Amino acid sequence: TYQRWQFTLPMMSTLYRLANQLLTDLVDDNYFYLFDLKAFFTSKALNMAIPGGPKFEPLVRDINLQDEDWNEFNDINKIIIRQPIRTEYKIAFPYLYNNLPHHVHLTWYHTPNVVFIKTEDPDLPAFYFDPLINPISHREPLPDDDEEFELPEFVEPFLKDTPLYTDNTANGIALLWAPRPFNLRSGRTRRALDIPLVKNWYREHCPAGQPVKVRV
Amino acid sequence: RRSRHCPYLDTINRSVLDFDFEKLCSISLSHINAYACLVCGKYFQGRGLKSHAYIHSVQFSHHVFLNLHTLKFYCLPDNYEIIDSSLEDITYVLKPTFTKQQIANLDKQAKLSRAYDGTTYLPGIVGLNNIKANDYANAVLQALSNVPPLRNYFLEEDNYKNIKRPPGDIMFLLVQRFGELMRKLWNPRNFKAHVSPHEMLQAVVLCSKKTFQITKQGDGVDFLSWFLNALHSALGGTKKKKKTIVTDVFQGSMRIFTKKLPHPDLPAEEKEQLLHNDEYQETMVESTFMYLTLDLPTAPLYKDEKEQLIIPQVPLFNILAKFNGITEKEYKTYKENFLKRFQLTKLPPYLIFCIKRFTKNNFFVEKNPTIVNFPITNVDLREYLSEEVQAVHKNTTYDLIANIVHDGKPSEGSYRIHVLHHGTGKWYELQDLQVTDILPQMITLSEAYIQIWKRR
Amino acid sequence: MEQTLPVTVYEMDFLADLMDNSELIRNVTLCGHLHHGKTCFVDCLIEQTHPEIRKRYDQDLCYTDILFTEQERGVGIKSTPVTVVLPDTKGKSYLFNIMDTPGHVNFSDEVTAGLRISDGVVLFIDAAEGVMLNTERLIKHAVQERLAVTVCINKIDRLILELKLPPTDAYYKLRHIVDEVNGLISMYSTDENLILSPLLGNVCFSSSQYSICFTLGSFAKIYADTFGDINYQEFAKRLWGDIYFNPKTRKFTKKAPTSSSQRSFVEFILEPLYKILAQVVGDVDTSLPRTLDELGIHLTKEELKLNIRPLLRLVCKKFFGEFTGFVDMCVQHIPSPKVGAKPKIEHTYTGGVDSDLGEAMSDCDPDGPLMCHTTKMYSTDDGVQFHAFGRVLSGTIHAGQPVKVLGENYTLEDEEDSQICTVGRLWISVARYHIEVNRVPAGNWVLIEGVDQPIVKTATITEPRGNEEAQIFRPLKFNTTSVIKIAVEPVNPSELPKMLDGLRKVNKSYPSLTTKVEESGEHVILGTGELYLDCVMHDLRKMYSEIDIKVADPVVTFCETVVETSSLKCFAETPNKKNKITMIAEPLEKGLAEDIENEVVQITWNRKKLGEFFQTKYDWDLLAARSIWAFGPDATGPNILVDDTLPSEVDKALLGSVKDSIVQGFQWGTREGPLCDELIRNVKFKILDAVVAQEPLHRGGGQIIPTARRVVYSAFLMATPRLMEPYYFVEVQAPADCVSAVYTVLARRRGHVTQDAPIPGSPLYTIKAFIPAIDSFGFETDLRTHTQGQAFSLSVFHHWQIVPGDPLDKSIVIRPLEPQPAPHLAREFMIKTRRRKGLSEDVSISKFFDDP
RNA sequence: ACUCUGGUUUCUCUUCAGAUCGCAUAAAUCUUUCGCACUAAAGAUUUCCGUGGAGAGGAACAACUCUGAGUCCAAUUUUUUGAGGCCUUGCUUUGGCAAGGCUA
Repeated sequence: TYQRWQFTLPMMSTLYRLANQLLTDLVDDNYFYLFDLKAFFTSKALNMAIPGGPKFEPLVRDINLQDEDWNEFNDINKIIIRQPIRTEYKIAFPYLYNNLPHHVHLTWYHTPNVVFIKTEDPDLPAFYFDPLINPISHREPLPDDDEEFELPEFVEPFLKDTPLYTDNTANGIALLWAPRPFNLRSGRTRRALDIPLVKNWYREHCPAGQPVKVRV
Repeated sequence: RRSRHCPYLDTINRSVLDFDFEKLCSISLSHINAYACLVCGKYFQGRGLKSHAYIHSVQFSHHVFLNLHTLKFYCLPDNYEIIDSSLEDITYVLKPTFTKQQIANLDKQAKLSRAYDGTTYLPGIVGLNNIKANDYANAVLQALSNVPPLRNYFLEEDNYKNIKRPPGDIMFLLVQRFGELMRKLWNPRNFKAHVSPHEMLQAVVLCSKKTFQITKQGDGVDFLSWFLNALHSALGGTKKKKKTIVTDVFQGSMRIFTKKLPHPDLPAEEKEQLLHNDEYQETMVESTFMYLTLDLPTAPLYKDEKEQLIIPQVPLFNILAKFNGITEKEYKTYKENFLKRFQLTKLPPYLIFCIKRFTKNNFFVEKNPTIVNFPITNVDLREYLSEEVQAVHKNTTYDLIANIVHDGKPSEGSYRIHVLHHGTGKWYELQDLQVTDILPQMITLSEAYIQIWKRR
Repeated sequence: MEQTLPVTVYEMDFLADLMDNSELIRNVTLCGHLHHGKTCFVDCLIEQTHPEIRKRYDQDLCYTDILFTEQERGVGIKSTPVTVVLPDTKGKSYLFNIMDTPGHVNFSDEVTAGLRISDGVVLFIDAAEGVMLNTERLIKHAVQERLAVTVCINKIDRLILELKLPPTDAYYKLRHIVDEVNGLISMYSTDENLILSPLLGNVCFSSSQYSICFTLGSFAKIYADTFGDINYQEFAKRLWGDIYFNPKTRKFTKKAPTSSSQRSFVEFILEPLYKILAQVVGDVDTSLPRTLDELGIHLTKEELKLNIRPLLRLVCKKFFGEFTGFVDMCVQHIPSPKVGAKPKIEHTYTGGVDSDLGEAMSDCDPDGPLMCHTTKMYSTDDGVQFHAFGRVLSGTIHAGQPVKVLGENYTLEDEEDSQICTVGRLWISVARYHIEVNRVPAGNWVLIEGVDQPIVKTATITEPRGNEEAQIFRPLKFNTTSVIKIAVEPVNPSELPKMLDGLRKVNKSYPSLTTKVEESGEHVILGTGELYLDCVMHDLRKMYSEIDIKVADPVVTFCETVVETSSLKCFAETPNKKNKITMIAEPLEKGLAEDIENEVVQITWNRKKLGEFFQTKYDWDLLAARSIWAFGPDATGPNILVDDTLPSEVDKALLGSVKDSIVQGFQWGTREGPLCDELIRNVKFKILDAVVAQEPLHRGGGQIIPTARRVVYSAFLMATPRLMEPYYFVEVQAPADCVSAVYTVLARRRGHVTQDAPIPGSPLYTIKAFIPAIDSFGFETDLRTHTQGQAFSLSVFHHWQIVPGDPLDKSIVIRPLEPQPAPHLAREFMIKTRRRKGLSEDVSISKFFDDP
């Protein structure tokens, strides 16, 4: 029936290597700040367009700002201006920078920065102090050495025989932070129709140097 | 020693003392220790050294304050109590529990009671401010006022304060404020000849879940029904008290004789054969009515050839014929027919008629212009009661005491009320803040919408 | 009581029995930096103590953070209390009251609410990020609140699965984190008794994602279980601190043998953990069963088919078992309510321990006078009623019991701010469910019902017809200052009351929130940041008042000051034309206002010590050091009132009669201020002369208080006035490349970068900056958008800095809608605020004088 | 350490399924909204693309991995003895019981 699949980690590592051209190698959703589904929903509900995002017809009828009759609340003689309140500010905090937040979805806040250091040299040990990591500047109620503490001969480190790393350890650690189809080791077969090969391509920001038609 | 001799008493002006609104500090929004400043009428918080009221006293030089909850006057910059009976009236305005005044009809007091300004008024006969479009609510509240038993019940705070409430229950806000409203209406000594219903209407809006708003006016009949039901439910403490003041005053017992009918598109033989089904016969669905819904006959369309006006005229006894007992008004729900015969079994002390004016036709809502010809001093309902029932009630002579009348188109309509002021015999028409002396004869001419009658 | 409750390992009767014994209770606050794993740790504890509750394979279940806004944002917003029964290492079950506080700096006030009703603090530090801004702030606040401190180094798996550090380098990173925490503690605490080190058991290493929680004692006990002959306490003593192990002699020595052997921690603790993690993530299908057998862990076929992250969680749950290391850490070092009652009373109770009732509360006896103290206000799901949450310090609270609730203004002389209320119900507050109980003894947390009406922020629950000398607990001193000011109005004024109600409710939900109404009828909300005000307005729009609300753009609350003395001695008489007061105003010395704010000096001290301090630290004259009257508007206010009236000219006894009135006027004037009705800061007021009427009735009261305010205003105005912007401190955790870009952002918002040091052991940098609060709106969004989300910043109030412009400059022309240049920003900030407050267009220097 | 169920693969039927039934995404109809509706939004219904859960039936080859169930400790601190004998007082169920002082 070809409905369920389970793979061993070396196979998934080879598959992830063979599909590196179709993956952006992002390890976070922080790349999608104010640019994800919830941010787009907030923009649409507020009838505002994110620069990199799409534009929609107004969700509700919008009254021209020239229609309000200069109340004490919106008196411009009282408003202090330092920076222009952008659309991004209003999307980030819909209930603070909007006077009528309706059908607005709160965008996910900051996630901790994944600091996964990608290994380039297979010959290097899996657990190795990469130069990317900032070197740590080195510099205790310890018991006295003369005391009679003895360790029984039955006692040794829990996995002393077990090697610290194996040839396919860095591959697994990389697979931890792979995109979703490769984060798994067991899964359910999908239709060829149901797999969008390029969905993550336009889900990300458009490249900086691009013509006007491809941006649209 | 500073008491009884505070020089800042002449600084008090009663012209600005409006106690008809929420009792919260104007600066901190805090209900706790709300003090009203008697010089400017603004509510502040606290009494100590660093409270908003103290700062206001030392800032605006207002040196007289009254505790909105303790009913005690203070001078804040020196912070000593004020004891003078001449200020007592102010407290009576703030807590005007008019138990005796509302004991009878709210308007029972027809005395030319003088307000602080030279505006003589009769207690109970007091106009209600029209906050946007709330004239229907003012008319209904005035109709429920001037009812001696209900008004007397709500004029005493102790009658309903001690009844239990659920923790997360908001319905009781309808009760207490309503009582508060009564004590404001029937106050013999008031600073102004009008009362703001703002707090009561806010409670109504909150309790009705955005129904019967203050900005958009609603039906008088629907609002009266909801208000009576909510008062009955809220006065039942943590349970359905079968006998509340609302039920004791307005609720009566009526016997519904529901007779199911065969489908008219059947042969006569099958029509009579269904008479033996024991389903299409009179049933015993006797229940309790809070008000009587009288259905006017349809407009005569073409005017009659007689010299009479195009406005139709129907006697009160003609609309009060569905409840005689033998009259069979057809009732037809979806794919079913009925014949609801009605027979009154217990006449409430105060009878409520809800005349049906606004009807939704195929395209819009039409207000029936039929004029009800009713007497205002003697109506005998003995002929609408069963013989075994007629013996129970010694009295059936009803006098009209309240008459809510709707004027204008169904959309942009206005509500006014004709109330009978007891003690005197005068009839007063109230529309918002307008109180006119109407002649007793002219009441029957207007399109009566809701009516309140007293059984004597 | 008897009610439906979820299935748990222990029994509710046992939980109620533990509450009676105050020696087995631990009041713990799990604080830390944003997203450092506190909520996930609480979820792990809940999963341990609740068999039916299991974390989803994909989504990290959060038992706390129950709010909808918390779920959507992913950021903890309100403190969640959780009462559990946790087994120790020896198996002794302890009652644990854990207040999971939010990690975001904007909600630091919330943590303060959780620090008043707790005896111990557990600070969660990311093993990768290390010590961040909120960790330092919370360390300072905790050690300043006289609380025991322990550390949980969470997310150690990031050292293994993200940084891929060598085990010795991971040990170095952990040691550096511990050393930095110890340095911070020693800097903020004079006493060196509370040294934190994992040898003492003060430090636990955890990974709440994979449920890897252990201390040295717990993991040594794991060794004892697998090899019986070893004693775990001595082994745990030998496990940490550059002590090497010799297997030839089986002995631990400070001298390293073979010059290549690793430390005890690396050999016995870190390396086995690395091997377990690497075997699970790298060699699962080929070599996981052998290592699982070696560890004694047996997994089913269906369990071995899980993905790598669930498999790690399962394996580490089976290996380490219960979080007994955390229980040890919080039992040995965090005082019980019995032990820790005395510091709490000495620090928070206003009457002090020396009072009879303070002595009564020092015992924390269940059978005493009731002295419950609630610091939180939790709204129900419907949002109508509020439950007051706090700990019971003495006596016992009973359901359906009359109670006297004392507000923040309750005093013995003025008892008006007290209300007799009937308690409705009592709940033991677990996160997602509440255990209704009949009574709660002293030393436990409780959700009192029916006492929410007379309290806004802080309450003092006591029993009526008794404790006639009972006083209130000190109101919550907050870590930061609420600055960001927003005006709020309804879309439809007809529904104004609802919003008002909502305001009250938010004032109860947020401990540091300040809602008021200005002179122009404008409703004002003060918050600590844009996220804080976003959450406040979401609550105000959806939970409390369901009406549409218009929100003005955010502005900051400025301060007022002087830079040089008054040109001439200002003066004012009473409306009686008597009681002339002549004053001058001068700026304070550098750091004096900081000393006053940070409680370094208190007016409650005697004359001798205060005069000695002001004479030695700031070299004041003895007469000047003894003539100080009051400190600013509030207690420990930044301003100072002194009288230089020589006794020859003015009778000191007569002046003392009006001393209270003059001090009240000074405090009110400093609270209001004449420029834009804002707090006067860092100004020294000297009373040069004071005529006083002899008769009592012509002085005091409403005569001298407004006169004092007028003369204070004149002295402030004649001295060159200036405005203080609030300057926030910003910490940016950004990649190495993005650091430069960060500067660019701070270039556009008047931001000054103070330091850009890297994070040791991490590939990121911490760029610290000082940005104006008025310019900070959208700075977080600007920085995250410009750097593609790789840079994240947290801003917290730091200080007050003078605005470059001169507020009293009528020559400056200001267009209605234009960002003004710096040289006259103050001129823009004074008039516009003056329009927001509702005052006149401009203020004149002789407005409050007597000549004109 | 020994016994006994629950097997896997595939085909078909029935039923439930608001579960991202689907880590994908279409069509139609009606209403509503402002333009003046492929180049447009909202609300609702329905049909297709095809799943999951449970049950039943069929036939293909596997029958106990797993899930389970049934099934080496005499020397301190507990289980290889400080263990037994004497006297007085209250009741004697005239066997002795209860307490204290002893000898060991």
